Amino acid sequence: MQMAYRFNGIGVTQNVLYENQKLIANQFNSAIGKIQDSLSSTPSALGKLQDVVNHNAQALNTLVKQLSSKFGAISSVLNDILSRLDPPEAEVQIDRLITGRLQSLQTYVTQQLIRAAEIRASANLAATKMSECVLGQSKRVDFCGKGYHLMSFPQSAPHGVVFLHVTYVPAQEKNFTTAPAICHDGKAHFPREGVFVSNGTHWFVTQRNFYEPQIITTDNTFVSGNCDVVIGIVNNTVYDPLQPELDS
Amino acid sequence: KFNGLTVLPPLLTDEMIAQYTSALLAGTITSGWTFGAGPALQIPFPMQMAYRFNGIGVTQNVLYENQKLIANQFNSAIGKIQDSLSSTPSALGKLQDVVNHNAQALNTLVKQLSSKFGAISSVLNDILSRLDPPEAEVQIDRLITGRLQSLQTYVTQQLIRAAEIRASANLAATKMSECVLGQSKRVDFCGKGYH
Amino acid sequence: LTESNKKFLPFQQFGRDIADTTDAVRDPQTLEILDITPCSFGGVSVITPGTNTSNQVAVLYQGVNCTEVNVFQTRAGCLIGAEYVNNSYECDIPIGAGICASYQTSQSIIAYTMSLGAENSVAYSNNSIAIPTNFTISVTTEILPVSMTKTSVDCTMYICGDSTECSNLLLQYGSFCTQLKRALTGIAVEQDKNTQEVFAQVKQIYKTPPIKYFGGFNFSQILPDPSKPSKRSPIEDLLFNKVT
Amino acid sequence: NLLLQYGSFCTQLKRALTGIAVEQDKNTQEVFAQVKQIYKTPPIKYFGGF
Ligand SMILES: *[C@@H]1O[C@H](CO)[C@@H](O)[C@H](O)[C@H]1NC(C)=O
Ligand SMILES: *[C@@H]1O[C@H](CO)[C@@H](O)[C@H](O)[C@H]1NC(C)=O
Ligand SMILES: *[C@@H]1O[C@H](CO)[C@@H](O)[C@H](O)[C@H]1NC(C)=O
Ligand SMILES: *[C@@H]1O[C@H](CO)[C@@H](O)[C@H](O)[C@H]1NC(C)=O
Ligand SMILES: *[C@@H]1O[C@H](CO)[C@@H](O)[C@H](O)[C@H]1NC(C)=O
Ligand SMILES: *[C@@H]1O[C@H](CO)[C@@H](O)[C@H](O)[C@H]1NC(C)=O
Ligand SMILES: *[C@@H]1O[C@H](CO)[C@@H](O)[C@H](O)[C@H]1NC(C)=O
Ligand SMILES: *[C@@H]1O[C@H](CO)[C@@H](O)[C@H](O)[C@H]1NC(C)=O
Repeated sequence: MQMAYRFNGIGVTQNVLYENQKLIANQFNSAIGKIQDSLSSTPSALGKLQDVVNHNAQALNTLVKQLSSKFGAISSVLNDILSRLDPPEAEVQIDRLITGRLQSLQTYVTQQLIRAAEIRASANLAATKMSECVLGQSKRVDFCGKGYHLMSFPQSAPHGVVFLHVTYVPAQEKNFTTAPAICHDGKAHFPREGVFVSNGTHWFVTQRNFYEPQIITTDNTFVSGNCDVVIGIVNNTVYDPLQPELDS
Repeated sequence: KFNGLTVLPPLLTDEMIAQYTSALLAGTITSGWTFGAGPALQIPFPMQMAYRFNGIGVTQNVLYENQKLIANQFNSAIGKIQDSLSSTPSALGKLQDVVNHNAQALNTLVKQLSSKFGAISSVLNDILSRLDPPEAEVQIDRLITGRLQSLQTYVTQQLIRAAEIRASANLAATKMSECVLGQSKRVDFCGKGYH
Repeated sequence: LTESNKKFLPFQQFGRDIADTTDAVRDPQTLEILDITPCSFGGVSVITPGTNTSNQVAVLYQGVNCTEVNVFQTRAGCLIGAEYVNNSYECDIPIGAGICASYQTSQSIIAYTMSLGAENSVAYSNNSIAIPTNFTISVTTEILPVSMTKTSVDCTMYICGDSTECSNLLLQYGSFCTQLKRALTGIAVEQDKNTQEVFAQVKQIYKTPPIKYFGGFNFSQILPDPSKPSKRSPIEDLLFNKVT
Repeated sequence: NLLLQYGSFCTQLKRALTGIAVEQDKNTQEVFAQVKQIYKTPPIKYFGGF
């Protein structure tokens, strides 16, 4: 029933769900099954988290390497700069080492601050995606997966979150002849929801997202104007449900 | 900007970018928002505009009975966009600011090569041919430190600017997804008025 | 040195441009103007498939004209060892300026102009509309980093180990050893806040009913698995196994 | 030679610049490569008066 809620949300009537409940359940189950196989693939789609981990490790290792660097001094060793040189020259050598290593620390902290800003941007995006994809149904286009968003599921991952976006994708299009409106008695009828289509001889009114034709009546259409101003209006007959019941 | 500094060409040429924008325009014109959610489904453009009017809360008959006036208004507004983009030079000035900032950074680095940095000379060969090599190592080391600090601060500022540009590109991609590939209900996200 | 069309005033010797780099020189013996161009240089990229595929590579000298070094010339530089086909496929290895490279077939390395996608024409008409008759339910994936590793640094210990003659002089570099610590502490607190914002979004802790029948939909792949020591779903378990 | 007792400074800087350079192409692709195919308008450019 909440799947019917969500189908109504994306613009499809809920009888489409109720009449295809087992087909939709099977499609969802097959897609969920294929997700696990897709993740366990050679591209290793878990690239962002691995890149974050590798960047952190590389920064730490570079900071470690910067210790064993003379920075223009006699040597990078702690005691060997004092057990050999005199206190006066050892003073400037220690100054050289201190400036170099504190510069390394400052550079590392600056890079970490920039990377933390980037990670905070990503985390804010993930938070809004959790709020709008998971805690609700999003009408934003391509925000929550590709297609008409139906729902979403979160999955924790090391230093990240994985969203499984369930979306509704149209599959088998058919071409029809359409019309902005139709005429019955010098009146112009526009569809309340859906569009007017023709299979070649008859005219029906469907919903815009799924081909479910219905007979054009005074319940699916509303009248506004006449057959004078609408460019492309087509003659037809508009069934009145009141006539058979009143005559009988 | 050519003293050890290189400008790499972008992977996507302007020909390809124009092709992508042409594809997006053709999809929007010939299918509406349907090509951004799945297969492209053809729809007469007046009917697509009626869809969009219905989406902003205005019934279809308002479009269909005012189709010529709306088409004329759209054409006039597009012509005015052409004229406005032609004039008022500080309108498309964000891209110019980006280009100018990059050029400023590059030129600052290149002419910061010429800085003395407290050394006796700004040319390595002047030190190597005027002061004896055994004690020229101190001057060479201080010049190296100066140039290394200059390059490091250039790289850090490039990283900050790249973060700013990444934010702008993320916003532009979101706007392409939401305003171009669909119709947005978010206020003022896709321009003033009802999108 | 090359012949130049510049018009130095009779008293001018050097020649410069922006950033003050010598661009031209007047020759002392014979009065001529020679333009100076820096000797060619540039990075050397190696276009390679995986070593699990082949040990054969192509070499891109970027920016370098194909005269200071099969030999193809792209706007990104000169390519050596890759044959330029006239076809167009999706980009496998991006070289630049619209040119990509791949390992294809004579199983070798080819270079081409990348294709932007399959060409498609929409059957537009005044009164024709395409309406779907069926549909599919598609589950896609988005991976999003939320936090990094929180790291603290002991500046006094890092700069040198057991040494007081360090700290005596280092004290004169005032506040540099605490500003970095403050910045790192801020970063760590921000990481914790990032995780809190992303995940701590429910006041209650909800539980699925013991009967996991939801109208035919099967959530066993995403629901917690009690069998594992950690109550992680099979997908979550796979994610933790993969990223190590 | 003196520069190479610094060592990882230049590798750090080169890697950072390469990351920026590849992120630029990532940005451009993320913005413009929205569409899976390449659509073309029909040879008749009549769209109801627009
Ligand atoms: C409908 O018919 C037109 C007429 O040629 C065709 O171009 C279009 O592709 C058809 N729609 C389909 C097959 O979905
Ligand atoms: C169109 O209308 C109905 C389809 O439900 C059918 O009775 C009629 O034969 C159809 N005509 C065609 C397909 O030409
Ligand atoms: C049928 O449509 C034509 C225009 O296409 C119109 O002139 C005619 O009056 C319509 N038929 C009736 C009975 O009104
Ligand atoms: C230098 O001597 C050569 C030899 O004849 C002569 O051609 C040239 O004009 C002289 N240049 C100057 C500046 O005296
Ligand atoms: C490389 O040099 C050759 C001649 O030296 C010529 O094709 C052109 O100047 C360069 N090629 C380019 C820019 O594609
Ligand atoms: C719709 O597609 C499903 C498989 O995706 C198929 O089993 C079913 O028969 C199709 N129905 C129609 C009306 O095309
Ligand atoms: C749900 O899917 C799992 C596979 O992940 C399967 O083992 C289980 O039997 C399914 N549940 C059903 C069919 O009720
Ligand atoms: C109907 O379509 C034709 C091409 O099929 C084109 O001229 C235009 O879109 C419409 N005709 C007129 C006269 O506007």
